[PDB]
Amino acid sequence: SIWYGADRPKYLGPFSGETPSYLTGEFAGDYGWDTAGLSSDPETFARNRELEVIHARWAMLGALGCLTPELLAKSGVKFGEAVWFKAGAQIFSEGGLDYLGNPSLVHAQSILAIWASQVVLMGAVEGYRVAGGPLGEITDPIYPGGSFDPLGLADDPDTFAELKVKEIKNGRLAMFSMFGFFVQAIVTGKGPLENLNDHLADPVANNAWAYATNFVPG
Amino acid sequence: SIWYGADRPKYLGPFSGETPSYLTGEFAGDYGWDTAGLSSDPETFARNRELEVIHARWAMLGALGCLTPELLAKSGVKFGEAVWFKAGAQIFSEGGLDYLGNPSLVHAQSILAIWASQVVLMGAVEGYRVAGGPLGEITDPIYPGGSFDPLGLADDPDTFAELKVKEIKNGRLAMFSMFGFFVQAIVTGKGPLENLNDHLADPVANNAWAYATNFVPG
Amino acid sequence: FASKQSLSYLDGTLPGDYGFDPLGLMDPEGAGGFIDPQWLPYAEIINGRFAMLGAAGAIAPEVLGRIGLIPQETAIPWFQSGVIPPVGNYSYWADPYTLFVLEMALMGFAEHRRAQDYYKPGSMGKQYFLGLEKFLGGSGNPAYPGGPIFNFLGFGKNEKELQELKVKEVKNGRLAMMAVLGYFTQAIFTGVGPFQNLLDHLADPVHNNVLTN
Ligand SMILES: CC(/C=C/C=C(C)/C=C/[C@@]12O[C@]1(C)C[C@@H](O)CC2(C)C)=C\C=C\C=C(C)\C=C\C=C(C)\C=C\[C@@]12O[C@]1(C)C[C@@H](O)CC2(C)C
Ligand SMILES: CC1=C[C@H](O)CC(C)(C)[C@H]1/C=C/C(C)=C/C=C/C(C)=C/C=C/C=C(C)/C=C/C=C(C)/C=C/C1=C(C)C[C@H](O)CC1(C)C
Ligand SMILES: CC1=C[C@H](O)CC(C)(C)[C@H]1/C=C/C(C)=C/C=C/C(C)=C/C=C/C=C(C)/C=C/C=C(C)/C=C/C1=C(C)C[C@H](O)CC1(C)C
Ligand SMILES: CCCCCCCCCCCCO[C@H]1O[C@H](CO)[C@@H](O[C@H]2O[C@H](CO)[C@@H](O)[C@H](O)[C@H]2O)[C@H](O)[C@H]1O
Repeated sequence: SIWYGADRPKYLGPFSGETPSYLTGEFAGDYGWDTAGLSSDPETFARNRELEVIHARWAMLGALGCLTPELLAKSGVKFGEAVWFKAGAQIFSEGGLDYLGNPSLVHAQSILAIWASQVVLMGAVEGYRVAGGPLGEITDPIYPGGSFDPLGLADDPDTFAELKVKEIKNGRLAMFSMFGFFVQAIVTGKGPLENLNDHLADPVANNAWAYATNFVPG
Repeated sequence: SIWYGADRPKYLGPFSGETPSYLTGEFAGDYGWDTAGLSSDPETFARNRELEVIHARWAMLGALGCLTPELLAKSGVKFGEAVWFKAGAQIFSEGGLDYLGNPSLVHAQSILAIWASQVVLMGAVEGYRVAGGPLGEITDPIYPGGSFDPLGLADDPDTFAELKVKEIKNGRLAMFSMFGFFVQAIVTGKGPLENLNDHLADPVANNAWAYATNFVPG
Repeated sequence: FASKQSLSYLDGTLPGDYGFDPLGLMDPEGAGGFIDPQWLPYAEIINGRFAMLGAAGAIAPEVLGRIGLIPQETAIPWFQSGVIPPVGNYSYWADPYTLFVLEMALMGFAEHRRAQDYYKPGSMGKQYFLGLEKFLGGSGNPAYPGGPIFNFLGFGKNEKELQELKVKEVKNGRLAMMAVLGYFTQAIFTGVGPFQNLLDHLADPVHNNVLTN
């Protein structure tokens, strides 16, 4: 339990120095990084913790879903459109949006129906997340357990803490990756796999400096 | 004195109005301007102190480094790109980083090597700042002193306080000047010297509001 | 010492000790089973000893062809001698598989005797063979054995001289291992021998960085 103890590796490595007074551990992914001083209030700290974990889970899902179709298309899978920031336009295409390019799957043709279904279902599930519903009741805002851990991988509290650290670390990495995806898609104009393939060959000029001159005023 | 006593200049002048309880005297050049209450928490307020100090020092250095090259270019020495936001093409030109127009000086040719060099150097530098180092042990993050005041000009507490007040106000002036520089670059697309030259000639004709007509969407 | 701080797991007593172990693999919590106090230094020094010969022989044919006292048919690239047949091949009196089997059998004999001596100090000193038990005496530690044939020169009279020599050996091993790693990196990037890379930085100092390809 190196992370949870009063001596943890911190975000500077061995040469860390000052650690915030309130950050005594007791939380997954505690690296003593509060340079902005935003979570000084305890309730604000709890709200920011909730935001962090929800964002981490959403970003892990987003990174997986932004990488998988592109990797499949590169590997040889047929798609109507595979670029992560272009996949939304398939609903406005004549062929329609078909899962894995198969007309026998989903075969969605209207955007309004998708929007209405998403609004209704996500409203229901977020209301459940805030007030408890069919899958259980609110015990901890972030870690409900029970029906959402059916296999019981977090029965042991020590293993529970270790899994918390693992999940938060993977999630923060995924969040950083999603920010990278957004900025690279708006700068280069090609998918993450295209950028990686460009960096694979001739990395000297396949970087941000190549496009550093595209936003000069004039 | 005036800065530290109740008789403060304040930010509005005649309209002192209501003043925050924690922002009433006993601080470096406080004017009571907290209309959004960001720094109510003492920790938060301290963190804002160091953030403001560091942004101010870097703003001073950046403003000086942006002002000097164009002034020297107008002096007469050859400059490939004295414009502050055009310095990127210096490494993208074939001649390279000719310091003061001399190929016999610096004369860089690549960006990866120098960028990595600094990333390592400044990481070590900032790490030393936050967590001490062989140079010295920091007694307060905002104003360490010692090696960085080797002459001890501010040994007297009164001149130390006055110099700190001057440093804060000049740092805020550097803030505002850098913001002006950025907006000038985005809107007008030219350096500050061209802007001041244009404002000198026919001030009514050369106005900021001639560039407001092209911001219409469509 | 050693840039990053040490954790007293090693005090410098071991031959060739410097302390640059930021992770600390011999940490008892992180050490066990395969990890043995005797085994890791032995493995390090053997990888270094073979790196000596590897670094020397990756250039010996090319430098000998350069000076001009070896047949020019031996100027083949080090990767074309038969280590990786897909890249190329070099002429020989027998097939590469035959010499491979020969060398594997002989190295099997030698390695087996060495491993027996490491496991049991009496190997080839009290075993059964045609009079080589008395000619393969096990002396001192297994990693630094010596013997009637090993100590023919007799060098290393004083313990201070021994420690000096051994720290020199480990330093040379480390530099040779880094050199050989650079050998693979240059081979996989430029596709040429390291000697030609020397010829290039000597000829064109600004020839290239990495590969630019
Ligand atoms: C043995 C070796 C090379 C041997 C080469 C041989 C025999 C070559 C033979 C031939 O080529 C010739 C001559 C030419 C032809 O005939 C073909 C063959 C036949 C192919 C290299 C070893 C090379 C060994 C290497 C590179 C070892 C690197 C180790 C590192 C970096 C360790 C780092 C750390 O462990 C520390 C020190 C401390 C920890 O806390 C942290 C970390 C970071 C984990
Ligand atoms: C720590 C700290 C401390 C102190 O206080 C200082 C400071 C600085 C303040 C801090 C920091 C912070 C940070 C770093 C942050 C970050 C953030 C992020 C990055 C986010 C993201 C975030 C992100 C996210 C969510 C994302 C998401 C995503 C998604 C869903 C996606 C989706 C999709 C897909 C799949 C596919 C398709 O085709 C498209 C779409 C539909 C689109
Ligand atoms: C106080 C208060 C109070 C109440 O309460 C209200 C509120 C709101 C809360 C608050 C406010 C605030 C504000 C206003 C702020 C601002 C800021 C800024 C402006 C900054 C800058 C800032 C700025 C800065 C740092 C800057 C920096 C810079 C640098 C480094 C560099 C530069 C450069 C150079 C040299 C050269 C090249 O070629 C270019 C460049 C690259 C460009
Ligand atoms: C065409 C429409 C047909 C009817 C479908 C829609 C009906 C309206 C939805 C009502 C949902 C009410 O749900 C609310 O009360 C339920 C009990 O009744 C709770 O549900 C709880 O009890 C149910 C049965 O008693 C169990 O099956 C659930 O596992 C349990 O969580 C939910 O936690 C709560 O969110």
